[PDB]
Amino acid sequence: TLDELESAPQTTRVRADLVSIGEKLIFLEALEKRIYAATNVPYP
Amino acid sequence: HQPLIARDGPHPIEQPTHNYMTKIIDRRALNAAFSLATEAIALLTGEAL
Repeated sequence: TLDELESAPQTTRVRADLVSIGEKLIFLEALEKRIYAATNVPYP
Repeated sequence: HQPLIARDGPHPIEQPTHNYMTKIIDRRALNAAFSLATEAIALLTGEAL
């Protein structure tokens, strides 16, 4: 009943945004055009 | 064709929707005035040559 995860690295390049704040790189995206575009769903 | 995201309860489940649109051509025309004179016919035809 005890089981452990198996993970494999398969890296791909992804268009994204990187912001340097302080001492660590911080990710920043907005999620309007990618997800929730033209649905009936409110943006939480 | 509308994309969907999947929610939980209690508020209900949505189905995929589709839309079919028809638009009619709107039609117009234009005008221009070229008009010649009296002698200029006979000067092109050859009466006064």
